Amino acid sequence: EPSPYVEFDRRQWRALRMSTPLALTEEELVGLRGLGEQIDLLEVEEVYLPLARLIHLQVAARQRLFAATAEFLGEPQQNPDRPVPFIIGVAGSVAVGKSTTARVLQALLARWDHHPRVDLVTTDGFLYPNAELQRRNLMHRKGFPESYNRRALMRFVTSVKSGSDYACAPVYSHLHYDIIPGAEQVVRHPDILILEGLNVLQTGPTLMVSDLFDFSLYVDARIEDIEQWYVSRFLAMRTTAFADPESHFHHYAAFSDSQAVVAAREIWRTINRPNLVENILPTRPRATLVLRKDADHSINRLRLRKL
Amino acid sequence: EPSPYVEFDRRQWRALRMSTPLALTEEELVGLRGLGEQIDLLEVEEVYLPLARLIHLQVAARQRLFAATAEFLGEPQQNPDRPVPFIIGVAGSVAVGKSTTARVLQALLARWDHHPRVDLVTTDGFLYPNAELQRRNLMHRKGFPESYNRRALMRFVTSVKSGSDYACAPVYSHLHYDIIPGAEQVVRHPDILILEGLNVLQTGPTLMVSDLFDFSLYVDARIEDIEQWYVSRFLAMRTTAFADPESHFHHYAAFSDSQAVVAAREIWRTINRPNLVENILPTRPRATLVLRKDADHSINRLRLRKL
Ligand SMILES: Nc1nc2c(ncn2[C@@H]2O[C@H](COP(=O)(O)OP(=O)(O)O)[C@@H](O)[C@H]2O)c(=O)[nH]1
Ligand SMILES: Nc1nc2c(ncn2[C@@H]2O[C@H](COP(=O)(O)OP(=O)(O)O)[C@@H](O)[C@H]2O)c(=O)[nH]1
Ligand SMILES: [Cl-]
Ligand SMILES: [Cl-]
Ligand SMILES: [Cl-]
Ligand SMILES: [Cl-]
Ligand SMILES: [Cl-]
Ligand SMILES: [Cl-]
Repeated sequence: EPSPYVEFDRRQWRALRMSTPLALTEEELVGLRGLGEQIDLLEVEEVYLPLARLIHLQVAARQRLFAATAEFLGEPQQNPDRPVPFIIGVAGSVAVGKSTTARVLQALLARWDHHPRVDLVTTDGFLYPNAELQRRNLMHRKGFPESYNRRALMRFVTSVKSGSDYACAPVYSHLHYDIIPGAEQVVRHPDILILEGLNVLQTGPTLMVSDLFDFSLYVDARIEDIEQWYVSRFLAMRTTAFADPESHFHHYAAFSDSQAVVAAREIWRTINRPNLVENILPTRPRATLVLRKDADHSINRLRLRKL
Repeated sequence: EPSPYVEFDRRQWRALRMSTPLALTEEELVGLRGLGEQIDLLEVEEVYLPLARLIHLQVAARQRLFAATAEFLGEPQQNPDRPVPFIIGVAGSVAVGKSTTARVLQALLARWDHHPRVDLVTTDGFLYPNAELQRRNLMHRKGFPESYNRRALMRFVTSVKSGSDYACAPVYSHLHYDIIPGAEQVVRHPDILILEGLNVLQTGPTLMVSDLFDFSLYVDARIEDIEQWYVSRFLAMRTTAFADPESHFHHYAAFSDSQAVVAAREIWRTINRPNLVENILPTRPRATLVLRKDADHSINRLRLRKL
């Protein structure tokens, strides 16, 4: 009974680092870490660095493939100041640390030998604005597939991978809880685009951004642990984000420990968890690499797709 | 507004033949042609031969990619008497000629310079037997996704692509209208496996054979034309297949032209068409190459995925 997958533990996996340089200081690592995330240089060393190696092995390999098609079409051939952008998806639950995995990966990859333009975009920017969600009645399904402008998102990534000189994404503000009027993120023919979001690995009756990925990561953990991380970060944000008077959730700053646990649980129960079960987890099987975290946020197992 | 696709017409496309040899005689082409199919050597020349070229460009390119991963894993490295099998999917409606496109392609590819072992398997063999369909109440959804043992099918293709020495598929008989007791098709580490079926490009909450494809074809035509081909082949089979007294549909041999048109229409309406609309067509957007046929079965346009 064979498998498209091979499973590792951290021991097996860290061996695959080989010679790979560590280009990141502890101060630099700190600026990439999100609230509640526990990544240290050791984890960067034994987990992210084999990963960065595998990826770099594959950027080269994946180029041969667009070369083959261009050759077939009798095409000019790729000027090497402009190869076909490598697209990396990063998926998983709210509160699972996608954010941190993606910023760390971006950092590691920009410190490779040409200094590649490595852009990072979250699908937050492609949420429908609140007014448009209100109209669709989805103000309580923010993060579900249908709360996104998937067409706009597909246009964006398609534009980039097809060699456009610039592409624009809108920009979301967690604080204001909405898309920002007039804000844009401009991506300019990067060598590597990392696209980070809940649902980026979804599939469906139309071509989607998952179909454009040259590599993808799914950041995994036990559902009970992720709820714990989510509730616990909710309590912590009473004195970071919710403390701001502009915070859309400023009213939560005052809640007691237990009032807050109640609130955070009800949101996990009504939104983030059903989304995780119904939409996100069903995409796990396609990910090139699943990074399984233990209750302490520590990546301890990995599942690679060999097929 | 760019696109993952590039569209051709037969003119544009036939130019991409370059030097490619034509290794097939008219007698040989005839034995690959299914009832009602109109393929001539010219179509093989201007349509199939560019296709065989593109594919062969990609077998090489796609090998670099499993090489990259094996290198990463610090693995032995592929002995060249046993590379990673290239998997080709062929999809589309009943009565659209998948059968013929796949047998022709198989033939063209086995006549390449090493003489590659090129196996061809239809998903017919992975239909649940009639007794098991009866029990599920699906005797009138033969061909719908749920009428297949998808697990068994995924095991089969996974086994092959992962380098197994042999793999077994069950075998379906159109005449007897069922899986054949005790029959097996044995596939032995081919260089190229072509997997042909209605739903082979489906996607879903688990890894599927579409996820293993290194290249895929969707054979397309206008829905009205495909119904015409289906009805018309139904009338023709009164004197070929239905004429056999063992034919499961022997009772149809007697029908008048118009009785037969009525019957064939009711089956198209109740089974094959809703399956085409609800399941098959929604997979078109993922195909590497769509081959669009005109009312005369002639492939006149093509849509390639460049991304
Ligand atoms: N201001 C604010 N920031 C939040 C809130 N929730 C999440 N964030 C920020 O959004 C980033 C993304 O978090 P999340 O959506 O859970 O994705 P994750 O990276 O997998 O944890 C996190 O680093 C948080 O800093 C919120 O309620 N208010
Ligand atoms: N004996 C028999 N053969 C059939 C029947 N329908 C289709 N076939 C055979 O099955 C092969 C597959 O046809 P179909 O399932 O429509 O796939 P296609 O290759 O895309 O036309 C065809 O070449 C026919 O020869 C049938 O009703 N009875
Ligand atoms: Cl989505
Ligand atoms: Cl998403
Ligand atoms: Cl809890
Ligand atoms: Cl299927
Ligand atoms: Cl199928
Ligand atoms: Cl008709």
